[PDB]
Amino acid sequence: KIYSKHTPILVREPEDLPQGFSALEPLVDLPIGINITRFQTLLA
Amino acid sequence: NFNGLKGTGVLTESNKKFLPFQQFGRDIADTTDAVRDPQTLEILDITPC
Repeated sequence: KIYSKHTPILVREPEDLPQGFSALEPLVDLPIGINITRFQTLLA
Repeated sequence: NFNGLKGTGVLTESNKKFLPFQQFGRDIADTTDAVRDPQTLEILDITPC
């Protein structure tokens, strides 16, 4: 599972981490079979 | 017999909206009371006799 809050139109400076609790829903569920200990998300 | 669960009751229509990764609904007493039909994907409700 990968819980993502891809929130656009943020009327605020980036600055620091956002405040307030933020509920997230899962957006992926696929049968790998093993468990993951590393990754690399390509940045374009 | 919904995909494996055996019970008894009456099935009606409910307005609860399941998340896509969920299939069963519970209550206070931790017993199932809402199921999703495997063939057609509407949400039902379970109440006893």
